Amino acid sequence: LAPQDLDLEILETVMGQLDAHRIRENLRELSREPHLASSPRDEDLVQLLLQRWKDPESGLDSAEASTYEVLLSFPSQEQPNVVDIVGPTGGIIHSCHRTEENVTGEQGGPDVVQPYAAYAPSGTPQGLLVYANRGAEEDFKELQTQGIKLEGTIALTRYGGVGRGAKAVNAAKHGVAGVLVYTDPADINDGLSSPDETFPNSWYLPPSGVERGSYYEYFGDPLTPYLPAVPSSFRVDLANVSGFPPIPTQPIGFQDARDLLCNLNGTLAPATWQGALGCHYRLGPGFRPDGDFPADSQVNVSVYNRLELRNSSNVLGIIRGAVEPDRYVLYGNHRDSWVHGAVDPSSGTAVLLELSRVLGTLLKKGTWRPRRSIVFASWGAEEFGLIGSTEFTEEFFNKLQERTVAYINVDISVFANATLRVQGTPPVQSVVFSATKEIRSPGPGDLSIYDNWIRYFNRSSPVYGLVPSLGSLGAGSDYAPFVHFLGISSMDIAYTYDRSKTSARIYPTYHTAFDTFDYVDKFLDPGFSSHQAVARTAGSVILRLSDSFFLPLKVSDYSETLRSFLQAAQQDLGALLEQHSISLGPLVTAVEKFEAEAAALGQRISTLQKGSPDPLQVRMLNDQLMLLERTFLNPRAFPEERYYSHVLWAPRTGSVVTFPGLSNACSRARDTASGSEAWAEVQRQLSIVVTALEGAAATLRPVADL
Amino acid sequence: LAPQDLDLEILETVMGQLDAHRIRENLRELSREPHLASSPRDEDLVQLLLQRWKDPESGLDSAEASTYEVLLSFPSQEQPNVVDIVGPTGGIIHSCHRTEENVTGEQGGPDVVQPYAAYAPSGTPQGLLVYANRGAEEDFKELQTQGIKLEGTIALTRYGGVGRGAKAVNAAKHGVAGVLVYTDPADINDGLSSPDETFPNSWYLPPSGVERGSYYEYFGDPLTPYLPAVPSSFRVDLANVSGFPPIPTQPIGFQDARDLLCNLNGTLAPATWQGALGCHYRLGPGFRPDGDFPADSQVNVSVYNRLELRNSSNVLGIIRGAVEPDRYVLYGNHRDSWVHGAVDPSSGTAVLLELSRVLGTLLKKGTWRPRRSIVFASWGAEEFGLIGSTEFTEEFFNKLQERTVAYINVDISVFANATLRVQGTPPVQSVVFSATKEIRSPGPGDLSIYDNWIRYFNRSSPVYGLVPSLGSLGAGSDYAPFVHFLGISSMDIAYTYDRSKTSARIYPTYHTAFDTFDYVDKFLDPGFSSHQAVARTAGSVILRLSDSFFLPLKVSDYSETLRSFLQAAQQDLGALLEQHSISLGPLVTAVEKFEAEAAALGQRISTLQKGSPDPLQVRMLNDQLMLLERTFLNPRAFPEERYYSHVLWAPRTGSVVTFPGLSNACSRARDTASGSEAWAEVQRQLSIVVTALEGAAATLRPVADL
Ligand SMILES: *[C@@H]1O[C@H](CO)[C@@H](O[C@@H]2O[C@H](CO)[C@@H](O[C@@H]3O[C@H](CO)[C@@H](O)[C@H](O)[C@@H]3O)[C@H](O)[C@H]2NC(C)=O)[C@H](O)[C@H]1NC(C)=O
Ligand SMILES: *[C@@H]1O[C@H](CO)[C@@H](O[C@@H]2O[C@H](CO)[C@@H](O)[C@H](O)[C@H]2NC(C)=O)[C@H](O)[C@H]1NC(C)=O
Ligand SMILES: *[C@@H]1O[C@H](CO)[C@@H](O[C@@H]2O[C@H](CO)[C@@H](O)[C@H](O)[C@H]2NC(C)=O)[C@H](O)[C@H]1NC(C)=O
Ligand SMILES: *[C@@H]1O[C@H](CO)[C@@H](O[C@@H]2O[C@H](CO)[C@@H](O)[C@H](O)[C@H]2NC(C)=O)[C@H](O)[C@H]1NC(C)=O
Ligand SMILES: *[C@@H]1O[C@H](CO)[C@@H](O[C@@H]2O[C@H](CO)[C@@H](O)[C@H](O)[C@H]2NC(C)=O)[C@H](O)[C@H]1NC(C)=O
Ligand SMILES: *[C@@H]1O[C@H](CO)[C@@H](O)[C@H](O)[C@H]1NC(C)=O
Ligand SMILES: *[C@@H]1O[C@H](CO)[C@@H](O)[C@H](O)[C@H]1NC(C)=O
Ligand SMILES: *[C@@H]1O[C@H](CO)[C@@H](O)[C@H](O)[C@H]1NC(C)=O
Ligand SMILES: *[C@@H]1O[C@H](CO)[C@@H](O)[C@H](O)[C@H]1NC(C)=O
Ligand SMILES: *[C@@H]1O[C@H](CO)[C@@H](O)[C@H](O)[C@H]1NC(C)=O
Ligand SMILES: *[C@@H]1O[C@H](CO)[C@@H](O)[C@H](O)[C@H]1NC(C)=O
Ligand SMILES: *[C@@H]1O[C@H](CO)[C@@H](O)[C@H](O)[C@H]1NC(C)=O
Ligand SMILES: [Ca+2]
Ligand SMILES: [Ca+2]
Ligand SMILES: [Zn+2]
Ligand SMILES: [Zn+2]
Ligand SMILES: [Zn+2]
Ligand SMILES: [Zn+2]
Repeated sequence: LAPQDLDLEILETVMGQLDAHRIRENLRELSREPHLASSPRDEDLVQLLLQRWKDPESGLDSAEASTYEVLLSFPSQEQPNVVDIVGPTGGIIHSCHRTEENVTGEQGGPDVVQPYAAYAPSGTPQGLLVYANRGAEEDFKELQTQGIKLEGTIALTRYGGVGRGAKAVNAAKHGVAGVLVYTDPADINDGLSSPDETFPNSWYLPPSGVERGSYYEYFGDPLTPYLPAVPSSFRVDLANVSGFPPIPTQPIGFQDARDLLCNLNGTLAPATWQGALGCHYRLGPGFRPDGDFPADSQVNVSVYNRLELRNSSNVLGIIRGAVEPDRYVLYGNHRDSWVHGAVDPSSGTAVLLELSRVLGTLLKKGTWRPRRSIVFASWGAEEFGLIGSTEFTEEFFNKLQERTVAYINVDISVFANATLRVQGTPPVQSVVFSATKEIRSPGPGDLSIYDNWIRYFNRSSPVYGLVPSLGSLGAGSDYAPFVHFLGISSMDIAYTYDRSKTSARIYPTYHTAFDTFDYVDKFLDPGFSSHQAVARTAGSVILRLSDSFFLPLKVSDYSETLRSFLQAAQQDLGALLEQHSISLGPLVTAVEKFEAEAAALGQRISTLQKGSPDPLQVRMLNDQLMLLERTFLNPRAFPEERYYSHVLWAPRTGSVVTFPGLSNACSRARDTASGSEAWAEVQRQLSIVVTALEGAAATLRPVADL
Repeated sequence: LAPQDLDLEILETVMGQLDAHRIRENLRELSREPHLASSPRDEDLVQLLLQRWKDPESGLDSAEASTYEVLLSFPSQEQPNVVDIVGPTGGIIHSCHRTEENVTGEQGGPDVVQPYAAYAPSGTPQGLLVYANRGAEEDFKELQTQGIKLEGTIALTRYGGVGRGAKAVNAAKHGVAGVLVYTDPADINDGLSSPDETFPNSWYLPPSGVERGSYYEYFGDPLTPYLPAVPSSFRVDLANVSGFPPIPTQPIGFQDARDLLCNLNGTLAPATWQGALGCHYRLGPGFRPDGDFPADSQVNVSVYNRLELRNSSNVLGIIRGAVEPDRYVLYGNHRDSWVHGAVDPSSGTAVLLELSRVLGTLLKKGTWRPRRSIVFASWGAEEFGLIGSTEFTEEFFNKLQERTVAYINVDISVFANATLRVQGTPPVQSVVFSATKEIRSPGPGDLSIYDNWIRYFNRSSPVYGLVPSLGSLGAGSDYAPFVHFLGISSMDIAYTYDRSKTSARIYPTYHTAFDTFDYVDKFLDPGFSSHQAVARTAGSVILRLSDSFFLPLKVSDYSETLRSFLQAAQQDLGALLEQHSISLGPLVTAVEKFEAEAAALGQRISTLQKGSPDPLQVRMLNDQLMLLERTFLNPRAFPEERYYSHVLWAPRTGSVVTFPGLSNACSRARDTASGSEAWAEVQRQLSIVVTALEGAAATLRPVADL
């Protein structure tokens, strides 16, 4: 007769049933063949999910596929992309490698998509080579400042620093004709480059491995901004599409990068532009007369990529809530990969299958039904730009915004096995702290997941003292439309490596044809105990959100973030702002009001917990908690971005670490004259934050107070 | 122990306590002096509301004023606006009257703001006069087509047809230098114009009466689009403000218009341009040689209006809900007038005071506390453009959007005493039908309010047969930001006149210095029984919404509207659309899905009503009903409009009576080539509607169905 609440016996049963061996075998099946979005293998995996989730003994209440027709991009099987060194008459002097070398048994066959830059256009530019570091605006500016002619050149860049497509966008502003991208061994392999030093001998990236990836500027289907890609939909004209790289762009292996960069002529690049290819790096243009190639040689980049409409499916599954079925706890993972995608995303999908098996099995026994609905999602086409998740948020925008408690994402479950790492908005911190305190870490000692985690990623809180840190959410996976466009509190959970033992930017075989089952089984997670730890963490978070009578969301945890952003503004912008007749006084007041009201709400919750409150009273409080995140949305704040409406977490390019709209506006206004449009936009961005925080505070106050 | 529900004994108590004499006395005090927004008398009325709502025996739980600093517009007391007829050197031949004649003892004091066009700029244009009918684009085009030189002219127009500011906008596209506006006796007085025929002898407009009003293009404070006009917040630069009339504009009495128009030279105006000033109307330019003025004479319009920032307050009051205090039934009325405002808005405020007295008194007795919160609002600065209500919606956007059941507006309670009229969105129809069936009409017979209403305004429903018709909501009062911007189901209730007995565009003394207590007391509602009838209707609607366990909102009533819009599109646009490869097929499907889902939801509610459902089950259903209106919002549908996001009720300028974005896009695209940007925008607007309806249907489905 007491209202349904978190049942710790159910929780422990679930934690104890998550089976590392089942996860391993899931991963073996998921990663056995390449599974690019919209491929026949992608469709086999859609059917696998459906079959698992419709099973009468271990399935969910229901499961269904939904399909969108979306604009993807592929290279040509008939005319491969090629990078050649050519002479004055067009004779080929040297050809780069076309695809990964069959080093581990799974590469080099027609199943493997050639490396390419998805959404980069076809073309056949040819010109003198330059080296442009990470291809940031400041990198091309450095070349220009040095008197290097950029018009008509081919620019070689390394992954990292700025997004994939941005390298081509920034190049093209200087009239660069084509772009090459490689991963520098300094950036991913702790400076190692040899066959014996790299996979299959270690987790490191082999010399022929090539990061594939989306080079589109935005996320979501390119043709249908703010509308779902259902067959009938308005589509932007292929000519009116914004966000494609403007020039042909092609990624290459670091062995091919070595041949190019280590032969360049000219000035030594800055120390910060150096790497581990094996030589000092020079800037170009062109090759050095004492090197491997004639100094009149050019680089020809021939690209044959096509844009192609394709069907991509999501698979949704649901366990209906027993008491509040119109509240959703959403747990999602993308399904599609660049090649075999054993790590990305199949390590997550293997966990998705195992968690959903345990809960479905428990559901089918009659042992349990959660208080709120649990919705499981297998997203399609994430590698092309979060397409499947984005289209879902556009199609079910209102139903999701009114009803979703939180979105839990597991993309890669395991980057390595040293430590948990979690990214998320502050309302979700408390529940993942709670969950990880009560699960044992698979690593040495006898620590909980939480006590191991804090040894790797921590911060000092004025409230709690030293605690594990939560990373902020950008657009690195399918949480992006949930947090930035729908304003749903979100979390992303993984296990990862120790940054004191490696500086790798990501696990080294990311997005290559060396991301295979053996890579995980031998190196990342032998025994699969880290996959199991992530499954347990995600399962415990999910059940705490789906079953607890009072929702375990602490909106008061946002106060530290707001205060931190306010302090950075006061310290680094306050004087500049004052010079322009712009006061931070209303912002101070709004942060103080949020702090006061979120604290008072937490005290009213604590007070009510001491008795036996009515279900409706708790539902009213749970609505204030879960809908708080929505108050930071303003769809007019960032008109030059797409989907970003959350005024706390939109991309920040300004140097001050404060509210991103304010930081970016001050950066743009800084050298403009008083009374400029750019200064007026600083005031607009500041008033957008103040209004958002005042409105957030107003939702946390007692609901019938004026 | 049963959940709180509508208590008919409380309802009848309340109906029986609403006192016509108290309403009359309220109105006497409210309209005793002019009460322009931000005037000292406006502030006295703020303090009156506060005192009434804080009374410990007859007040509410709490009441508070909130103030915004907003840009208003006023004429100059030191240099009145003047319209003169002048000779070739500037000598004044004739002067028009400056303000209403002191015909009833309340006009002509310095308390009475001079007639003027609020937000029209200062200037002193002078030119030949033309007559341009209602000042529509087509009216100016007619003049141009006839070879009339419009550059540098003064254009005389009559109120009606297009909005006030639009007359000036349309004039200025043709280089007109200044605009005069009058109300034609044919349009408001059934053709009568003499002193003995008009107030104080009848309800008709005297020859010196002048309609004041906002000539701003949008609503909300002009300086703070999409942000609340609070202290130290962003204001656009006076130079970059959109929406002001581009040229000086001045309204005049019809006696002055007679002197002007009846002396024009030239071609006889079209039949539909004629009127009752007492002559055949000609077009100009200039005056006829055989008339009162030399034919070389010009009209000089000198306007000295200023823009001025002013404080304007809202007063909010609340009765906290006993069970669901986080659900709001909002009842509002504006407080500010142009002059005495006895009809507009004080007849509404008199009702607001009496209804709030009755409920507050019942509350204080301990007799009753509503299930949901009732919020009462006295809006400031509505006459300048719904400013007080709009700023409140901006300030409390999220709290209002998540929690408001409906907004009930009473602006003018009584235009006259013949019949109820109600405007609102379909989900509110069923509750006003229920209320009005159980209250007696004050008129002849022994009819209910409902059975009297259907004799005047009716329509044939395929569901219900003949029923009273509900008008649609545009931007005629403070419901505008609730419905168009927040997406809250809204209603406006008034009593009005019999259109078979008069063709008056509105009650004739609207916005003049003849809108006085005696006008109401002697002509519109002697005995105040129609005011009482509106108070009962609003009170009954309010209690049904605030107290009922199941909310009396029938979202299935939307289906008739959707189907009617679809049919208009199929009949009048289908062929044109097909000729441009645009299919209505997805629209038909989306309408069908809404119809199906809304009907099935109604059946599930009916089923649940037969038992003793759990409060949480009913809260879930009530959320689906009240939040359905929100699903029609799309803040990207109408980028050229301000605040209009609701894709059903945005302004329609296209001739086809269908979804307004679609109607408007097809009307713009019709005279463009295949494959034009205008045709692409037709498809965008169509897909916006399809997506909205599919999303609406999705929220009405069983909440855990995939
Ligand atoms: C609804 O409103 C109408 C219009 O005001 C009311 O009818 C009017 O009632 C007044 C009395 O309040 C009548 O005034 C009388 O007029 C005669 C002239 O015929 C005059 O000799 C008397 O000194 C007196 O002032 C007025 O004639 C009458 N108008 C009409 C058209 O009937 C009506 O009573 C209102 N309904 C209710 C329920 O109050
Ligand atoms: C907080 O996190 C840091 C890592 O960011 C931990 O610092 C590491 O400490 C261990 C042992 O002292 C060394 O392996 C690393 O070299 C340290 N790294 C750095 C950057 O200092 C720190 O121990 C954590 N704090 C706690 C209390 O666990
Ligand atoms: C965490 O991963 C590391 C790296 O794979 C594991 O350590 C390796 O274990 C294999 C056997 O599976 C040995 O062949 C390697 O020599 C080990 N490398 C190092 C650096 O120790 C470690 O066992 C994993 N932890 C768990 C709990 O499985
Ligand atoms: C319309 O009438 C006004 C009012 O008489 C004229 O405005 C005056 O212009 C004179 C120039 O002779 C100035 O010296 C005055 O100070 C103005 N007076 C006021 C009271 O504003 C105006 O010039 C006329 N318009 C035109 C186009 O002739
Ligand atoms: C429906 O409303 C119309 C008014 O719009 C009513 O028609 C009026 O009826 C009476 C007498 O038949 C006359 O005073 C008016 O001249 C009529 N107007 C028109 C346009 O016909 C009609 O009676 C209403 N229907 C019902 C059943 O009450
Ligand atoms: C790659 O290596 C495996 C294992 O040695 C071999 O069987 C396979 O055929 C090779 N693939 C190609 C495309 O040559
Ligand atoms: C680059 O090589 C391609 C492939 O042979 C050739 O078609 C193209 O013309 C070359 N580009 C230039 C600029 O010569
Ligand atoms: C090659 O590099 C050197 C700088 O070391 C410079 O003097 C020379 O001119 C360069 N050659 C060309 C063609 O730029
Ligand atoms: C997507 O699937 C539909 C339905 O099967 C098919 O008719 C359509 O052509 C497909 N689109 C593509 C791009 O394959
Ligand atoms: C208007 O008329 C009344 C009533 O006769 C009179 O008392 C008042 O003074 C007049 N007002 C003005 C401004 O002349
Ligand atoms: C006045 O009107 C008549 C048309 O009746 C026209 O013949 C005459 O030219 C007009 N005078 C002027 C100055 O336009
Ligand atoms: C509005 O009121 C505030 C507070 O009293 C005052 O300081 C401000 O000047 C006022 N604004 C105007 C235009 O009167
Ligand atoms: Ca889309
Ligand atoms: Ca505003
Ligand atoms: Zn991934
Ligand atoms: Zn990936
Ligand atoms: Zn009004
Ligand atoms: Zn008005």
